[PDB]
Amino acid sequence: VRMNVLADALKSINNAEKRGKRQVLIRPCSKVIVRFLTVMMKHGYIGEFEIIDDHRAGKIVVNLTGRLNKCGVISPRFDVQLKDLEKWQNNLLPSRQFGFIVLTTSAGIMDHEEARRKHTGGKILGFFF
Amino acid sequence: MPLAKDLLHPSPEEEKRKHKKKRLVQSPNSYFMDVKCPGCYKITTVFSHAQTVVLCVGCSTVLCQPTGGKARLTEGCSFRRKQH
Amino acid sequence: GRMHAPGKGLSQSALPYRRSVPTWLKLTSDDVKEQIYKLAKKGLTPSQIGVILRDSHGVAQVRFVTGNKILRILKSKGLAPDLPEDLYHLIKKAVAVRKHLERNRKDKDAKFRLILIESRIHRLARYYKTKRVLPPNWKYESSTASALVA
Amino acid sequence: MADIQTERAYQKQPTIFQNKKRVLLGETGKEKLPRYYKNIGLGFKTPKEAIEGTYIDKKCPFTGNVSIRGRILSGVVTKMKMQRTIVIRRDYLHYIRKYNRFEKRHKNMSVHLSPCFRDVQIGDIVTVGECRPLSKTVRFNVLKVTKAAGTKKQFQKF
Amino acid sequence: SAKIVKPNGEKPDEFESGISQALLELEMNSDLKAQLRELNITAAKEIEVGGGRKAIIIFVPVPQLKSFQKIQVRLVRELEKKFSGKHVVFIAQRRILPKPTRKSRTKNKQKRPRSRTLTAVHDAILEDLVFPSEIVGKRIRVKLDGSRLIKVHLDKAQQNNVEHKVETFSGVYKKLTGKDVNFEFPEFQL
RNA sequence: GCUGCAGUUAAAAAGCUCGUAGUUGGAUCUUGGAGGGUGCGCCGUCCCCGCCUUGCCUCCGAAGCGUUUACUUUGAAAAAAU
Repeated sequence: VRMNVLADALKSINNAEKRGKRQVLIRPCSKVIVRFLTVMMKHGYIGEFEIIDDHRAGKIVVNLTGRLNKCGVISPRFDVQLKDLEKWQNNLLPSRQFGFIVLTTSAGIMDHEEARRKHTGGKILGFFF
Repeated sequence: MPLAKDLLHPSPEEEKRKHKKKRLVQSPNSYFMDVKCPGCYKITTVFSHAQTVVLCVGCSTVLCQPTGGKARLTEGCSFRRKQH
Repeated sequence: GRMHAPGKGLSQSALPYRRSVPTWLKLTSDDVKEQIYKLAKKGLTPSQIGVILRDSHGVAQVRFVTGNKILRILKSKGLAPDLPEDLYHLIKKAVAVRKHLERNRKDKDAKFRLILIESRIHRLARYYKTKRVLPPNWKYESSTASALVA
Repeated sequence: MADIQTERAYQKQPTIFQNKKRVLLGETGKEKLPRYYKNIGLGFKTPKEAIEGTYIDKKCPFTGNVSIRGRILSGVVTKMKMQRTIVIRRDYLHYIRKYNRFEKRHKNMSVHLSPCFRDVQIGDIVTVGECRPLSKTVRFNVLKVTKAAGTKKQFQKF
Repeated sequence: SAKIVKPNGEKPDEFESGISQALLELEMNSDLKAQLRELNITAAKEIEVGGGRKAIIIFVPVPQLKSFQKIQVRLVRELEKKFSGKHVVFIAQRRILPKPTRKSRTKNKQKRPRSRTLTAVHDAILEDLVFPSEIVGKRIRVKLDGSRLIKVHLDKAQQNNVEHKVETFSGVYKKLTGKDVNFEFPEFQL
C-alpha cells in the first residue's frame, strides 16, 4: 500500500522530465507535496502547478520546463543537527554551489539555504537540482 | 504519449471513454430516470443499474429486472432522464 | 489489492462530486428517515436499506438527503444490532463453511478457506474492539459462534 | 474502608496523639482520630482521599513519612498485582548511530501506591516521584494518576 | 427598526436600516410575507467593484440559511431592483476557531468541529457567494510569483442569475480572505 | 557494504499461504522599512528580526502553567592530561 505520497509525486515528476514530458498529473497530493512543489517553484526547477479538487485527496498538474536533472525524496525523514546539514548537502548535491537539500523544520518546510539563514534545523524531506 | 496533452483540460470525448475511477477528477458514469406504464399516470424514479426488482407505486407490475449492469427496463415503458 | 487472494480488481462506487442535489429530488429528511426506520423494523440491513432505497425510491445516498449515514440513523432510533453487520456476515459465513466441513471431512480446500475467513474475522474483531464497539474481551469461538449468528 | 487496623500491631501515625476524654456528646469526641498530612510539593495536589481517609500507609507521600526528592517520572501501569505497590512500564528511545535508527526499549519500575489513589488500574498513565528506599526494589511513589477514560477503545463515564 | 433585525450584538444602522426597511416594504404583501418574516439578519457590509458599482453583503445567523435559501432568488431580485446599483447577496456568519498550539496554551479546550475550521469556513464562503448553480469543481494554480489563484468551476444551468455578478464575487471574496478567485464553465458528461 | 553490496543463470528468494510479536501506515483542522553581525573605498553588498489568527486565563510584574511527547533550537552543568 502507501507509506508515503511525496515519494510518488517526486518519482512521477522525474519520469516525466526523463521522457521529455512538459506536464504531469500527480495523485494524490498533500500539504507537504504542495510545500515541496512550492520550494522547487521558487527556484525555477518547475513552472506553474495546479491543484485540482476531486472530492477526495487532490490531484496536481505540474508544468515543467527542463532545468531539472533530479528531485529525490529521503526516507526515512532523518533528524538533522545543523552540522549534519553540511554532511547531507555534500552527500547528495552536484556542486557545493547549487542544488538544494529541502528539509522540514519547526519553522517551516524549507531549502537548506533558507535553513542556514534562519538558523533552525530539523528532519530531512528530500532534494533537487 | 508524445509530449503533448493539456493534462489539466483533457478532451470531453476521451475523458468520457475512460474508467470512472481514471477520470481527470473522478465522477460516475450512471444516471436516474422517470418511468411511465400507461395504466398509472404517476412516475417512479429509477436508478440506471438496480439490483432490486423495482415495482411501481401501486400495481404489482415490474419496472425492470437487474443484471451485470444497467437494469433492463420492461417492454412497454418510457423514460426521461433526468436532472442537472 | 485484496487481502486474502491475489486479485487486483479495482471496482467501486464512483461517488459524485456535486456538493448539493439532487435538486430533481424533492421529498425530505423526514421522508427518508421514516423510510429507513420502517425498513430496519422489517429486519433489513443498512447495506440492504441503502440498496432498496437507492433503486426503488429516489435516494442517491442517504447521507446527502440527511446529514447521517444509515447505520447512525439506525443506532439513534435504537435499531443497532449486537455486532456490526460485516462481522455478522463473516461469522455466518464461517459457520456455513464449518457446517459443511463437519459434513465433509475430506475437503482440504474448505479447511484452508475456513482458516482464511476466520483470520479475517479475528482481525476485524480486533479492530472493532480497539474501538469500543465490541467489549474488550470479545472473541469469536466456533463453539459459541454457531449459537451467536442465529 | 475495611477495618484497617487489620493487622496485629495497632496502626497509627507517629507522634499524633490523642486524648479522648470525659463529658458528653461525641462521646468522647466525634472525629476520634487526629490526622496529619502535608503536600508533597512540586505542585502535586494532595488528593482529598488522603485527608479524608482513615488508612495508615507510612509509605504514603501525603500521609506518611517519606519525602519526594529526585527524579519525577511518568509511566504506564502494567501491573497492580501487589498490595499497595504497582509496576509501571517506561518506554524510551535508544539511539544507534553506528548506523542510525534507535529501537524502542523499556524498563519496568516498581513503585509504592498509597491507598489514597484508587482506580489504579492497569493501562493508567501515572506520575511517580523519587523517594528514599521504601523496599529493596521500590525507589518511587505514585504522586498523580494521570487517568484517561480516553484511549476511548471503551467509553468511560462521569 | 435598528433594534430588531440589525442586531446580533450591535444595533447599527444606516444601510442596515435601509435594507431592513426594504424588507418591510416587501413584507406588505402576500405569501411575500409570513414566509419572510421569520428571517432575520445580523449585519450588512458594503464593498465595491472596480469600475465602481458597489456590492452589498448581508450576514445571516446560519441556522436561518435554509429558509433564506428557500427564497433567495426572489428576494435578491427584489433587493437588486429596489436598491439597484448594487450586487446583493447572502453570506452566513460562521465562527471559525483557531488551531491550537501547544503553548497556545492549550487547556484542552473542547475539541472544535471541522465545522469550525478556517479552510472549511472559507469553502463555505465560496459556496455562499454563488448560489443555486453549484460548484462543480476546483483547481489551484501556483503562479511563478509565489502566488496562488483558485479556479472555481461552475455548473451551467440557471447560472445567469450570477453571470453578471462574477467580478464582485471575486472582489468580495478577497475582502474576506485575501485570496484570489476565478470562475469558469464546463462540459457535460456524455 | 548506515553512508554504500549481491541473490533469473556467477556463492544466495523458504514449495505455498495464513499469522502474533516487530517493523511499517492515505488525504484533512493558522491565512491572506529600519535593529544587529565582516568585506570593500561618507557610501553601500550579504545573513538575521517584529511588519506591511499568532499563549489563553487569572485580573507591568506576579500568578494561574502548561495536552502529552519525540524532535530540533538556545543556555547552563559540563576533570586535567590527551
